[PDB]
Amino acid sequence: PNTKKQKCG
Amino acid sequence: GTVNWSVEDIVKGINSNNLESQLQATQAARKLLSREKQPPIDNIIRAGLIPKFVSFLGKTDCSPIQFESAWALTNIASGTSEQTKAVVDGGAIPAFISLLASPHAHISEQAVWALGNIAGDGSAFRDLVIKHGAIDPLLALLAVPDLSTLACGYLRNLTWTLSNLCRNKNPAPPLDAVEQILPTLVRLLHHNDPEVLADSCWAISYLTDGPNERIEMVVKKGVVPQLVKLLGATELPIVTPALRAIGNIVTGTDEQTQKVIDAGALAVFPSLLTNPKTNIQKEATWTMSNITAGRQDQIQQVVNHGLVPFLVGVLSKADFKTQKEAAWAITNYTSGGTVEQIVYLVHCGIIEPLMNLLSAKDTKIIQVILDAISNIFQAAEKLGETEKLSIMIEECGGLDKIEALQRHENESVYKASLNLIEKY
Repeated sequence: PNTKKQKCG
Repeated sequence: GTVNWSVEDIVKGINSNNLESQLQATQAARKLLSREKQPPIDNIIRAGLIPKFVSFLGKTDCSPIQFESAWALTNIASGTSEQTKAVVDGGAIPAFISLLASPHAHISEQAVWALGNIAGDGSAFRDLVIKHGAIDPLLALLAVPDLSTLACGYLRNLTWTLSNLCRNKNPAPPLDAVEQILPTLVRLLHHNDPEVLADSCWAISYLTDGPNERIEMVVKKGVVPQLVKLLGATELPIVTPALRAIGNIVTGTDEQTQKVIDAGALAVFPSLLTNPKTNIQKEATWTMSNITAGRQDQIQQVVNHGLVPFLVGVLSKADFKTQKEAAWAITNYTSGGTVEQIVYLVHCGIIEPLMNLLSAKDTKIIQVILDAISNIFQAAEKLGETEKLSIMIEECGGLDKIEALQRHENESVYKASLNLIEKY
């Protein structure tokens, strides 16, 4: 599971 | 328009003292930072923009610049720990927490996302987010009669960010924070969205990864039956965390392990122990090993659910990592089991696949196997039947392997190997 997420849209 | 601006131009617009020129440049920064191919996070930080972006979070009369700056800061904070720290050091935690109450749901959601990135850096930033008071307002966004009235994406982000507030160790989250979050978390775990269910299970998995008192906080909220249901899901992103959580709970007390058994978890292990995903098989066998370390009446329930043939199967053919957990599960079974339980193992075919693994390299598995063989022989004696087992071990070519084990670096192997050849 991802610790961090970039918002791309 | 706001596409492909230079950092130079972003800086000119943000420094212009015209709020509308600052907005266009912040948008242009947001689009640069939105790029999947190496976003220029470090260039933006070096240009000195974080403190301006943080001040823009507070411009209640210009909600579009609140949104754009929240999005740019979310994506700076999505980077390395140094990049997240730049965001924290600019004052962004209290400013994002104030935005949780924004009447604009897209802005509230962006603040949820940023606080998730910040808390996901590690336990110190997680705890700093908690100390600034983030839990009360996050939980208030979820205090609705029916979760289904919220937008799907908003619910998923809120769940994901709550899961990061449950995550990490050294230290584990503060106890009062966990108690405050759990009731809402248990509601999300009964929701119908697969991404919400998966992230809820990951959160429970984090909370049960610790001492038996952490497990108990969770178990006492009644989640084990829902975990067992989820353990049977079709979607592997749900099974994987459901299984981690169940596996964590059975590292606890015999009574906590019994809650898992009572809820029906053993009936799912025929599928789990044959699952085509190697990681599921492996985690399922590991969980079995902490159940066969339980009481004899718990071992008996393993037997009753028909799981001993499934462990034989894994020993016979599986990934080598899975086979080793199977060896552990068997050694624990032989160590705690009754004589009747132990002989049943031989009737199910355990010997031949055990021996064929003695030809492995990892010295540990040999020690685990040899401990099981010894425990089995000791059960044979109690029945007066050691010769019959000795023959078995011979007709499958076990002795051959056992003898050569005396020729092993870890003299413990050499010690046990020889001792068995002796008495039998």
